[PDB]
Amino acid sequence: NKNMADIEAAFEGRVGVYAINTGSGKAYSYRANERFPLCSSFKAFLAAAVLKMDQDSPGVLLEKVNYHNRTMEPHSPITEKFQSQGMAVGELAAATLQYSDNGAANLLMEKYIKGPEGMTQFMNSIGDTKFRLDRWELDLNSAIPGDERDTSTPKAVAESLNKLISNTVLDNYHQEIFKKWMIGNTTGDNRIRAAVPDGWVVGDKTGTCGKYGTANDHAFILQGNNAAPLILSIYTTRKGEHMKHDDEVIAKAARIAIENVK
Repeated sequence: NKNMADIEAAFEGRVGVYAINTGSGKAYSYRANERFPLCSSFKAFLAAAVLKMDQDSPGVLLEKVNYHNRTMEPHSPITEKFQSQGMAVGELAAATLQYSDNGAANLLMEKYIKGPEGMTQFMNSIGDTKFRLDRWELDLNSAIPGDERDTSTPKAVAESLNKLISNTVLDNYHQEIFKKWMIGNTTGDNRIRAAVPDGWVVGDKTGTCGKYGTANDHAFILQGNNAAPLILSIYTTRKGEHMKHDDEVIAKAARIAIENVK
């Protein structure tokens, strides 16, 4: 435990890790049941909730969403690009996951998921008793120490991710699309992915609150030959509002987690 304690101390903050090898059951926990801010990491689950709506009602993914006159949230690279002609629901889901698109997240929670409460209800529906989304983008990023709004735990995030890819509420078709989106995420190259051996396929979703040095990443990792996935979930925060987060801390934590469950 010396490695992770030393990393956390030098980070001058809190590091939470949960990892599990879903083939062997070997797990690793470091502050795994403590709460940390979600930041954008909920957007992976939002995309999964949208997939579930489509599984219940085939064709939802292909519905057009029009938002011509909308004031676009900061950091909406995809939804801003396509505002003129709208976007399909599935395109919004891919964009909110793979580019952390804020407009796409709020559009999906305005028109399909029924707000942060609906997002929380989806997570409750898969047995996650820790997840809570309370606010919209970008207010949910305030990351105020001690505030449990818009938080979960590393373990709950890991367990819920595993449920979405192990035949619980998503069928094979919808799991395959979810996995494709995660594998195609564009924002995680310097976090969990930086610790993963060449050839192992990684799907992940990051979060970066921009306050209190708060950042995170969660992922499935496929060692190959259809081995059961490793699940990694890494959350961080710091005491001072203007402290920076540290991608290298998340990558170092990931290396230790992988070593301890592989």
